[PDB]
Amino acid sequence: HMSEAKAKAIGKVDDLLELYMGIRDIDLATTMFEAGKDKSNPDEFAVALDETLGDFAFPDEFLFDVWGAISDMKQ
Amino acid sequence: DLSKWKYAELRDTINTSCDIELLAACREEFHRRLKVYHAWKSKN
Repeated sequence: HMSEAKAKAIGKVDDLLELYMGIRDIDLATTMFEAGKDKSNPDEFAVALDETLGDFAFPDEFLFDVWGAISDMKQ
Repeated sequence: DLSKWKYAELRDTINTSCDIELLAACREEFHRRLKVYHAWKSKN
């Protein structure tokens, strides 16, 4: 089931959102997730984020763990 | 060097510390985060 994978991925991301802001909404987690399933390295992903969510100034350890959550969809 | 702070660390600090500068710097950092959130959330 390749949709349970997308859902787990997003779920693992807004989990990281609650660790960074205490907040948790699926629209944001999905916004980010769908900025990575096309890129190949966390720098290509970092650029996609900066367009929509540039003003967030996301810490590098955070956007890694998110990229880590997206690359898990490979297996 | 405050951007790299974890939320619960900003939270435990604001709720326990005494440092006048630090306390104020954690508030405005904790605020800045939920600020940009409220901004992006408005459009989406």
